[PDB]
Amino acid sequence: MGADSVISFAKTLLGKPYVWGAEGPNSFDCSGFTQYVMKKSVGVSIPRVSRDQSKYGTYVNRGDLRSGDLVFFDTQGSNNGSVSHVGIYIGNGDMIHASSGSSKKVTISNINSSYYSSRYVNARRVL
Repeated sequence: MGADSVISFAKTLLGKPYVWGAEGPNSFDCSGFTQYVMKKSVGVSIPRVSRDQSKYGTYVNRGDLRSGDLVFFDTQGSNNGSVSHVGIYIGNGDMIHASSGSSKKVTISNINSSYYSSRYVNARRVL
């Protein structure tokens, strides 16, 4: 019911625009979205950037994801494997996130889709 608060608050922000460096209340980047949602719903403080949120809280295996877990991804091509994206797991593979893809807004995407699945890094439980 921590998780129910996180997810229902996050859904009120659906359609809000992506702006790099923003952390609410009107615009967001992917880690600014997760920070703002966690702080405003249930008063949980997480790190500002995706790579630091990826090192915070309880490690979760991808098969054990629960509503409210943070899910982390890298960037497609030649890289470090460095975490560059984060979403809030909802269930059925779905996450809510501030997508810098084509939609450039808070939206819902599936971590099992061809695009996200290969970029999946790790997950963290902060509730």
